[PDB]
Amino acid sequence: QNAQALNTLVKQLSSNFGAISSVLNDILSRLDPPEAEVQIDRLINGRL
Amino acid sequence: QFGRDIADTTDAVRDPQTLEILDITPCSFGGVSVITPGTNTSNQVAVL
Ligand SMILES: *[C@@H]1O[C@H](CO)[C@@H](O)[C@H](O)[C@H]1NC(C)=O
Repeated sequence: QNAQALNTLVKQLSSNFGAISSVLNDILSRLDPPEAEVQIDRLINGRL
Repeated sequence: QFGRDIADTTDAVRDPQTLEILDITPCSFGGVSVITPGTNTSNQVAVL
């Protein structure tokens, strides 16, 4: 049970939760700040 | 040209010029804790 819980927590990082991508660097190097901040906020909410 | 872990994380990569396998280890990190008495006795601390 402990191993499976940790596995799920680790595997949760690959999701995008509706954002453009799951990599912060891609958002930084692809979009402008005013909406890159929105995508980052979406990712932050999901991970929290 | 790439390896992955049981949790699908990058773990190896062939050098693009000289085809040799390079293991990848994440940079060292960890918590910092301090051992200290009641300040009513001394002011020395030890860092672990
Ligand atoms: C430690 O010293 C303070 C003085 O700043 C005092 O208020 C406190 O009661 C002392 N604690 C003990 C356990 O004697």
